[PDB]
Amino acid sequence: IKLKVIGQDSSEIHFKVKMTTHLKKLKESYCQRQGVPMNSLRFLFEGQRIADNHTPKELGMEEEDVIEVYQEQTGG
Amino acid sequence: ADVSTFLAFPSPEKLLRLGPKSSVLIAQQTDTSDPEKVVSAFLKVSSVFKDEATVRMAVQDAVDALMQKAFNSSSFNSNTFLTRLLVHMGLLKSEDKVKAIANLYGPLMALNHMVQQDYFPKALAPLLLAFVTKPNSALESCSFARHSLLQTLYKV
Amino acid sequence: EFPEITEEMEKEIKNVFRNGNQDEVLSEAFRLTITRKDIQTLNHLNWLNDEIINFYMNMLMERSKEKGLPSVHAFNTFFFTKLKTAGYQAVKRWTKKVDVFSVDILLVPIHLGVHWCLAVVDFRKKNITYYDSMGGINNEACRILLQYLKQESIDKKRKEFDTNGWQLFSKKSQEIPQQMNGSDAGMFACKYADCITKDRPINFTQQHMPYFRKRMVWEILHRKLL
Repeated sequence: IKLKVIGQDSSEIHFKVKMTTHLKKLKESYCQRQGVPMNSLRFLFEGQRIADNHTPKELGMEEEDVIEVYQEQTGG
Repeated sequence: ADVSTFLAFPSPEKLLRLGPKSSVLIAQQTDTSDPEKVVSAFLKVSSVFKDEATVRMAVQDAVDALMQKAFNSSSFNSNTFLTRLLVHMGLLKSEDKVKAIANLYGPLMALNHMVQQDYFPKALAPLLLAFVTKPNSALESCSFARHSLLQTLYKV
Repeated sequence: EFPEITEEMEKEIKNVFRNGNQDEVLSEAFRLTITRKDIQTLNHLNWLNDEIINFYMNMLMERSKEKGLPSVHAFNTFFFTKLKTAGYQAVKRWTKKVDVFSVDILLVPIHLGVHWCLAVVDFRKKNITYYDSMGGINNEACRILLQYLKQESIDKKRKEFDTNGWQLFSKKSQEIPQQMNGSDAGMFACKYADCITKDRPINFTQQHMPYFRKRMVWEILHRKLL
């Protein structure tokens, strides 16, 4: 239930999400809490891209571990 | 004697030393027929930009004296200036390797000032707008200046 | 021998290029999502984003299952940077649930400022190879990766990675085909990666990129590589 969401520029933010409920609304209420729009950030749990459907259960999430947040990448 | 010494190692202190003359001493000293050389001066001067009344005024005063001279030269390709500027800010690719400057705040603020000035060819605005967008890393570190600059270009 | 963009292939592409709901999901696999926004980066000389690349790389990975083709693992575009600036310790759990040594090829898309690039680990020829469509040499990203393999071998297999015979290459400008514009690095990254994983030599040039850009759109929508 207890998670840490850490951006590249090292800025922690703790969430109180439910064991079973989708991470969509976490992602939604993170980007609405730190300024930027949805399609600018990607949410990784130890490498794995977190999609809206992802349950904290359907990856071995413990009551502490870190979700990493990454920039949109662009290059030509 | 200095002015050159400034350019070698730009500092807010050195710039404030030169006097109100600093604007033109810089502008006269750079071969304003060559866009690469003008980009060089531009970044050097804008690298000492600070939220600080006297320094801010000085940095913008150089930029203007310089750029007004540039845009006023018949040998000065402004398109190549923009291309070389963005290459140097690390916002565009280039066949030649470049020092890719580390901090864009100054540069971004100088541009914000430049675009708004009478001397600036408005035709260049839309062009510059399209490279201030593309989600580049070094830009999202200066959201404000980026956003401040975008607003200017819309309006000018 | 390059299949044509047919008329109905054209219609499909032109549709997703039109403006609309930029968050509209156009393609879904690998628990990834391709929105109208992501697809637009393949339009004209638009710079391709990470979504296009990871997606495509995952497609190369899914194709590598069919017989005759070298098995492929592909790291996401955020992997190398995180390996580079933070230590190995910050990427180690990324390869849990993957025996990285049980495959022939590892694909590592690289993101460098305004540049897309690609490194490739090939356990068959025993080398780490860097490809940069701009002629840039990262002689050194190979060393980073080589160190990664040693660090991963200890961590995941409990034994030290053998190193004899291995080499580190960065491809010179006159031996893989280069960009002629400031915009196609992603396409080159992807298409080099396409050729390499098919065991076929890189025989395309800049002249093929508009066609590849459009064709990739159909490929991504149909999740079928031509």
